[PDB]
Amino acid sequence: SAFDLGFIRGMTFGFVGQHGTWGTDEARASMRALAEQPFNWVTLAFAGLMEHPGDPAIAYGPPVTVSDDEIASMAELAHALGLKVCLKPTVNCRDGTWRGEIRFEKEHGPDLESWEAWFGSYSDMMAHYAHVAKRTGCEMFCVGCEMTTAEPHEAMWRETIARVRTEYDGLVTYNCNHGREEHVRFWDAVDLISSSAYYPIDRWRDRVPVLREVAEAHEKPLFFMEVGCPSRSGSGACPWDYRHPGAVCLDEQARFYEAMFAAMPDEPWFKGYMLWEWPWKLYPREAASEDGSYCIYGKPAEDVVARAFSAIA
Ligand SMILES: OC[C@@H]1[C@@H](O[C@@H]2O[C@H](CO)[C@@H](O)[C@H](O)[C@@H]2O)[C@H](O)[C@H](O)c2nccn21
Repeated sequence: SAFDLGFIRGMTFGFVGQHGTWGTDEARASMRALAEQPFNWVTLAFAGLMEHPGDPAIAYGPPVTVSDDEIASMAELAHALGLKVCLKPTVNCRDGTWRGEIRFEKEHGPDLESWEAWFGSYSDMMAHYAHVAKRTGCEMFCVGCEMTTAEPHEAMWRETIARVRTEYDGLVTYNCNHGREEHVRFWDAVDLISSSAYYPIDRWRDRVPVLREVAEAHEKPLFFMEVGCPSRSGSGACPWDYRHPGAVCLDEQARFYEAMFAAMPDEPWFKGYMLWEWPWKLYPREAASEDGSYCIYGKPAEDVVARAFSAIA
Protein backbone atom coordinates (compact mmCIF):
# COMPACT_ATOMS: atom_id res chain seq x y z
CA SER A 1 0.00 0.00 0.00
CA ALA A 2 2.45 2.56 1.37
CA PHE A 3 5.58 0.46 0.99
CA ASP A 4 5.14 0.01 -2.80
CA LEU A 5 3.41 3.30 -3.45
CA GLY A 6 4.86 4.56 -6.72
CA PHE A 7 7.54 7.22 -6.32
CA ILE A 8 5.87 10.61 -6.08
CA ARG A 9 6.54 13.17 -8.79
CA GLY A 10 4.11 15.83 -7.66
CA MET A 11 3.08 19.43 -7.66
CA THR A 12 1.00 21.52 -5.33
CA PHE A 13 -1.78 23.47 -7.05
CA GLY A 14 -3.95 26.46 -6.30
CA PHE A 15 -2.90 27.68 -2.82
CA VAL A 16 -4.44 29.46 -0.90
CA GLY A 17 -7.62 28.32 -2.55
CA GLN A 18 -9.60 31.50 -2.20
CA HIS A 19 -13.27 31.10 -2.91
CA GLY A 20 -14.09 30.99 -6.65
CA THR A 21 -10.52 30.85 -7.92
CA TRP A 22 -10.56 27.16 -8.86
CA GLY A 23 -13.80 27.46 -10.84
CA THR A 24 -12.20 29.86 -13.29
CA ASP A 25 -11.12 29.20 -16.88
CA GLU A 26 -7.65 30.21 -15.76
CA ALA A 27 -7.56 27.47 -13.12
CA ARG A 28 -8.62 24.82 -15.62
CA ALA A 29 -6.00 25.96 -18.09
CA SER A 30 -3.34 26.01 -15.37
CA MET A 31 -4.23 22.45 -14.34
CA ARG A 32 -4.00 21.29 -17.94
CA ALA A 33 -0.47 22.78 -18.15
CA LEU A 34 0.44 21.14 -14.86
CA ALA A 35 -0.64 17.73 -16.22
CA GLU A 36 1.70 18.11 -19.24
CA GLN A 37 4.71 18.07 -16.87
CA PRO A 38 6.22 14.69 -15.84
CA PHE A 39 4.06 14.51 -12.72
CA ASN A 40 2.02 11.65 -11.42
CA TRP A 41 0.49 13.58 -8.46
CA VAL A 42 -1.12 16.95 -7.74
CA THR A 43 -1.95 18.31 -4.32
CA LEU A 44 -5.00 20.54 -4.07
CA ALA A 45 -4.06 22.85 -1.22
CA PHE A 46 -6.14 25.51 0.47
CA ALA A 47 -6.34 27.40 3.75
CA GLY A 48 -9.08 28.11 6.18
CA LEU A 49 -8.59 31.26 8.24
CA MET A 50 -8.15 31.79 11.92
CA GLU A 51 -9.20 35.10 13.23
CA HIS A 52 -6.08 35.17 15.47
CA PRO A 53 -3.55 32.57 16.64
CA GLY A 54 -5.08 32.23 20.13
CA ASP A 55 -8.72 32.02 18.88
CA PRO A 56 -10.05 28.47 18.31
CA ALA A 57 -12.37 29.59 15.49
CA ILE A 58 -11.64 28.56 11.93
CA ALA A 59 -13.31 30.01 8.84
CA TYR A 60 -13.56 27.69 5.86
CA GLY A 61 -15.86 26.95 2.97
CA PRO A 62 -17.57 29.85 1.17
CA PRO A 63 -16.97 32.75 1.25
CA VAL A 64 -13.39 32.20 2.43
CA THR A 65 -12.18 29.09 0.65
CA VAL A 66 -12.96 27.19 -2.53
CA SER A 67 -16.35 25.51 -2.30
CA ASP A 68 -16.76 21.78 -2.03
CA ASP A 69 -17.92 21.87 -5.72
CA GLU A 70 -14.75 23.75 -6.73
CA ILE A 71 -12.69 21.06 -4.99
CA ALA A 72 -14.65 18.35 -6.78
CA SER A 73 -14.21 20.12 -10.10
CA MET A 74 -10.44 20.33 -9.74
CA ALA A 75 -10.15 16.77 -8.52
CA GLU A 76 -12.28 15.47 -11.41
CA LEU A 77 -10.19 17.39 -13.93
CA ALA A 78 -6.90 16.20 -12.39
CA HIS A 79 -8.13 12.64 -12.38
CA ALA A 80 -9.31 12.89 -15.97
CA LEU A 81 -5.83 14.09 -16.88
CA GLY A 82 -4.30 10.95 -15.31
CA LEU A 83 -3.06 12.53 -12.07
CA LYS A 84 -3.37 11.08 -8.56
CA VAL A 85 -4.72 13.73 -6.15
CA CYS A 86 -3.84 14.63 -2.57
CA LEU A 87 -6.29 16.92 -0.73
CA LYS A 88 -4.58 19.33 1.67
CA PRO A 89 -6.73 21.57 3.82
CA THR A 90 -4.76 23.70 6.24
CA VAL A 91 -5.12 26.96 8.26
CA ASN A 92 -3.59 30.38 8.09
CA CYS A 93 -4.02 33.27 10.47
CA ARG A 94 -5.52 36.59 9.26
CA ASP A 95 -2.81 38.52 11.16
CA GLY A 96 -0.06 36.63 9.32
CA THR A 97 1.12 34.46 12.27
CA TRP A 98 2.51 31.21 10.96
CA ARG A 99 0.26 28.25 11.56
CA GLY A 100 3.12 26.54 13.40
CA GLU A 101 2.91 29.14 16.19
CA ILE A 102 -0.77 29.02 17.16
CA ARG A 103 -1.23 28.78 20.91
CA PHE A 104 -3.98 28.75 23.56
CA GLU A 105 -4.33 29.98 27.16
CA LYS A 106 -5.79 26.64 28.30
CA GLU A 107 -5.37 22.96 27.43
CA HIS A 108 -9.04 22.05 27.97
CA GLY A 109 -12.50 23.60 27.85
CA PRO A 110 -14.81 23.29 24.80
CA ASP A 111 -16.01 26.91 25.25
CA LEU A 112 -12.72 28.33 26.41
CA GLU A 113 -9.77 29.63 24.38
CA SER A 114 -8.22 26.17 24.57
CA TRP A 115 -6.34 23.53 22.62
CA GLU A 116 -9.40 21.32 23.09
CA ALA A 117 -11.61 23.87 21.47
CA TRP A 118 -9.20 24.50 18.59
CA PHE A 119 -8.87 20.79 17.96
CA GLY A 120 -12.68 20.56 17.91
CA SER A 121 -12.84 23.20 15.19
CA TYR A 122 -9.89 21.66 13.34
CA SER A 123 -11.20 18.07 13.59
CA ASP A 124 -14.54 19.34 12.28
CA MET A 125 -12.74 20.86 9.31
CA MET A 126 -10.53 17.81 8.60
CA ALA A 127 -13.47 15.40 8.92
CA HIS A 128 -15.44 17.51 6.44
CA TYR A 129 -12.65 17.53 3.88
CA ALA A 130 -11.72 13.89 4.47
CA HIS A 131 -15.30 13.08 3.45
CA VAL A 132 -14.93 15.27 0.35
CA ALA A 133 -11.65 13.44 -0.40
CA LYS A 134 -13.42 10.06 -0.23
CA ARG A 135 -16.34 11.12 -2.41
CA THR A 136 -14.03 12.73 -5.02
CA GLY A 137 -11.71 9.71 -5.10
CA CYS A 138 -8.64 11.51 -3.85
CA GLU A 139 -5.81 9.01 -3.40
CA MET A 140 -4.27 10.87 -0.45
CA PHE A 141 -5.38 13.19 2.35
CA CYS A 142 -3.06 15.39 4.35
CA VAL A 143 -4.28 15.86 7.93
CA GLY A 144 -2.06 18.78 8.80
CA CYS A 145 0.75 21.04 7.73
CA GLU A 146 3.59 22.48 9.83
CA MET A 147 1.63 22.52 13.10
CA THR A 148 4.70 22.68 15.35
CA THR A 149 2.97 24.03 18.43
CA ALA A 150 0.06 21.61 17.99
CA GLU A 151 2.29 18.53 17.63
CA PRO A 152 2.88 17.91 21.38
CA HIS A 153 -0.92 17.49 21.82
CA GLU A 154 -0.56 13.88 20.81
CA ALA A 155 -3.86 12.47 22.10
CA MET A 156 -5.71 15.27 20.38
CA TRP A 157 -3.93 14.56 17.07
CA ARG A 158 -4.75 10.85 17.40
CA GLU A 159 -8.45 11.74 17.94
CA THR A 160 -8.39 13.92 14.83
CA ILE A 161 -6.70 11.20 12.74
CA ALA A 162 -9.06 8.52 13.99
CA ARG A 163 -12.01 10.63 12.92
CA VAL A 164 -10.46 11.19 9.51
CA ARG A 165 -10.11 7.41 9.15
CA THR A 166 -13.89 7.05 9.69
CA GLU A 167 -14.48 9.36 6.71
CA TYR A 168 -11.69 8.37 4.38
CA ASP A 169 -10.16 5.07 3.20
CA GLY A 170 -7.14 6.39 1.24
CA LEU A 171 -3.56 7.21 2.16
CA VAL A 172 -3.14 9.58 5.07
CA THR A 173 -0.11 11.73 5.74
CA TYR A 174 0.77 14.51 8.21
CA ASN A 175 3.17 17.14 6.83
CA CYS A 176 5.55 18.41 9.52
CA ASN A 177 7.87 21.36 9.16
CA HIS A 178 11.52 20.88 8.18
CA GLY A 179 13.49 19.99 11.31
CA ARG A 180 10.47 18.29 12.92
CA GLU A 181 10.66 14.89 11.24
CA GLU A 182 12.39 13.34 14.22
CA HIS A 183 10.22 15.13 16.78
CA VAL A 184 6.67 14.14 15.85
CA ARG A 185 5.39 11.38 18.13
CA PHE A 186 2.30 10.17 16.22
CA TRP A 187 3.82 8.94 12.93
CA ASP A 188 2.41 5.49 13.68
CA ALA A 189 -1.08 6.94 13.13
CA VAL A 190 -0.38 7.87 9.54
CA ASP A 191 0.56 5.90 6.40
CA LEU A 192 3.33 8.15 5.16
CA ILE A 193 5.70 10.52 6.91
CA SER A 194 6.04 13.87 5.11
CA SER A 195 7.68 17.20 5.60
CA SER A 196 8.03 20.73 4.27
CA ALA A 197 11.60 20.09 3.29
CA TYR A 198 12.78 23.67 2.76
CA TYR A 199 16.41 22.86 3.58
CA PRO A 200 18.94 25.49 2.48
CA ILE A 201 21.19 24.34 -0.39
CA ASP A 202 24.13 23.88 2.06
CA ARG A 203 22.17 21.70 4.48
CA TRP A 204 20.86 18.92 2.21
CA ARG A 205 23.70 16.43 2.35
CA ASP A 206 24.02 16.64 6.18
CA ARG A 207 20.25 16.29 6.68
CA VAL A 208 19.73 13.14 4.64
CA PRO A 209 21.00 10.73 7.31
CA VAL A 210 18.45 11.92 9.83
CA LEU A 211 15.65 11.62 7.27
CA ARG A 212 16.72 8.04 6.56
CA GLU A 213 16.88 7.32 10.28
CA VAL A 214 13.40 8.70 10.90
CA ALA A 215 11.89 6.58 8.11
CA GLU A 216 13.71 3.48 9.29
CA ALA A 217 12.96 4.14 12.98
CA HIS A 218 9.23 4.44 12.35
CA GLU A 219 9.15 1.77 9.60
CA LYS A 220 7.23 4.15 7.34
CA PRO A 221 8.14 5.70 4.02
CA LEU A 222 9.01 9.36 3.99
CA PHE A 223 8.40 11.98 1.32
CA PHE A 224 8.32 15.73 0.95
CA MET A 225 4.77 17.18 1.07
CA GLU A 226 6.32 20.54 0.21
CA VAL A 227 9.64 21.42 -1.29
CA GLY A 228 10.71 24.23 -3.54
CA CYS A 229 12.46 27.55 -3.84
CA PRO A 230 11.56 30.96 -5.28
CA SER A 231 13.39 32.27 -8.33
CA ARG A 232 14.90 35.13 -6.33
CA SER A 233 18.46 36.00 -5.49
CA GLY A 234 19.80 34.35 -2.32
CA SER A 235 16.60 32.29 -1.89
CA GLY A 236 18.43 28.93 -1.78
CA ALA A 237 19.72 29.96 1.68
CA CYS A 238 16.11 30.50 2.86
CA PRO A 239 13.88 28.48 0.54
CA TRP A 240 10.84 28.63 2.84
CA ASP A 241 10.64 32.44 2.60
CA TYR A 242 7.99 33.65 0.11
CA ARG A 243 8.70 37.34 0.97
CA HIS A 244 12.48 37.30 0.40
CA PRO A 245 13.66 40.69 -0.98
CA GLY A 246 15.81 40.20 -4.10
CA ALA A 247 16.20 40.36 -7.85
CA VAL A 248 14.46 37.70 -9.93
CA CYS A 249 17.06 34.94 -10.28
CA LEU A 250 16.00 31.90 -12.27
CA ASP A 251 19.42 30.25 -11.81
CA GLU A 252 19.09 30.31 -7.98
CA GLN A 253 15.92 28.21 -8.12
CA ALA A 254 17.73 25.79 -10.46
CA ARG A 255 20.71 25.54 -8.04
CA PHE A 256 18.29 24.63 -5.23
CA TYR A 257 16.71 21.80 -7.31
CA GLU A 258 20.15 20.54 -8.43
CA ALA A 259 21.33 20.41 -4.79
CA MET A 260 18.22 18.62 -3.60
CA PHE A 261 18.31 15.98 -6.37
CA ALA A 262 22.07 15.48 -5.90
CA ALA A 263 21.60 14.95 -2.16
CA MET A 264 18.65 12.50 -2.10
CA PRO A 265 19.63 8.85 -2.51
CA ASP A 266 17.84 6.20 -4.53
CA GLU A 267 16.70 4.22 -1.50
CA PRO A 268 13.31 2.56 -0.82
CA TRP A 269 12.49 4.63 2.33
CA PHE A 270 12.22 7.81 0.28
CA LYS A 271 9.02 8.16 -1.71
CA GLY A 272 9.55 11.45 -3.49
CA TYR A 273 8.56 14.98 -4.07
CA MET A 274 5.42 17.12 -3.80
CA LEU A 275 6.77 20.30 -5.26
CA TRP A 276 5.78 23.73 -4.08
CA GLU A 277 4.00 25.22 -6.01
CA TRP A 278 1.82 25.97 -9.07
CA PRO A 279 -0.60 28.88 -9.28
CA TRP A 280 -4.27 28.68 -10.34
CA LYS A 281 -3.50 31.63 -12.64
CA LEU A 282 -0.47 30.61 -14.66
CA TYR A 283 1.74 33.09 -16.42
CA PRO A 284 2.67 32.51 -20.11
CA ARG A 285 6.04 30.77 -20.56
CA GLU A 286 7.73 33.89 -21.94
CA ALA A 287 6.87 35.80 -18.73
CA ALA A 288 8.83 33.29 -16.57
CA SER A 289 11.88 35.65 -16.57
CA GLU A 290 9.85 38.31 -14.65
CA ASP A 291 8.49 35.77 -12.18
CA GLY A 292 10.02 35.60 -8.68
CA SER A 293 7.61 32.87 -7.38
CA TYR A 294 8.04 29.21 -6.47
CA CYS A 295 6.61 28.14 -9.84
CA ILE A 296 9.16 26.31 -12.04
CA TYR A 297 7.16 26.76 -15.31
CA GLY A 298 9.25 28.26 -18.08
CA LYS A 299 12.40 28.38 -15.90
CA PRO A 300 15.57 26.27 -15.93
CA ALA A 301 14.29 24.35 -12.87
CA GLU A 302 11.50 22.98 -15.08
CA ASP A 303 14.19 21.17 -17.11
CA VAL A 304 16.13 20.13 -13.97
CA VAL A 305 12.93 18.59 -12.67
CA ALA A 306 12.19 17.04 -16.07
CA ARG A 307 15.64 15.42 -16.23
CA ALA A 308 15.21 14.00 -12.69
CA PHE A 309 11.52 12.92 -12.97
CA SER A 310 11.52 11.39 -16.46
CA ALA A 311 14.50 9.24 -15.49
CA ILE A 312 12.84 8.30 -12.10
CA ALA A 313 10.01 6.90 -14.30
O1 LIG B 1 6.74 30.15 1.53
C1 LIG B 1 6.36 29.07 0.65
C2 LIG B 1 5.26 28.18 1.24
C3 LIG B 1 3.95 28.91 1.61
O2 LIG B 1 3.57 29.39 0.29
C4 LIG B 1 2.97 30.67 0.40
O3 LIG B 1 1.77 30.56 1.18
C5 LIG B 1 1.27 31.87 1.46
C6 LIG B 1 0.17 31.84 2.52
O4 LIG B 1 0.49 30.91 3.56
C7 LIG B 1 0.84 32.44 0.11
O5 LIG B 1 0.37 33.77 0.31
C8 LIG B 1 2.02 32.59 -0.83
O6 LIG B 1 1.61 33.10 -2.11
C9 LIG B 1 2.71 31.23 -0.98
O7 LIG B 1 1.84 30.47 -1.78
C10 LIG B 1 2.92 28.00 2.32
O8 LIG B 1 2.50 28.53 3.58
C11 LIG B 1 3.49 26.60 2.59
O9 LIG B 1 2.63 25.91 3.51
C12 LIG B 1 4.88 26.77 3.11
N1 LIG B 1 5.50 26.29 4.19
C13 LIG B 1 6.75 26.81 4.24
C14 LIG B 1 6.91 27.61 3.12
N2 LIG B 1 5.73 27.56 2.48
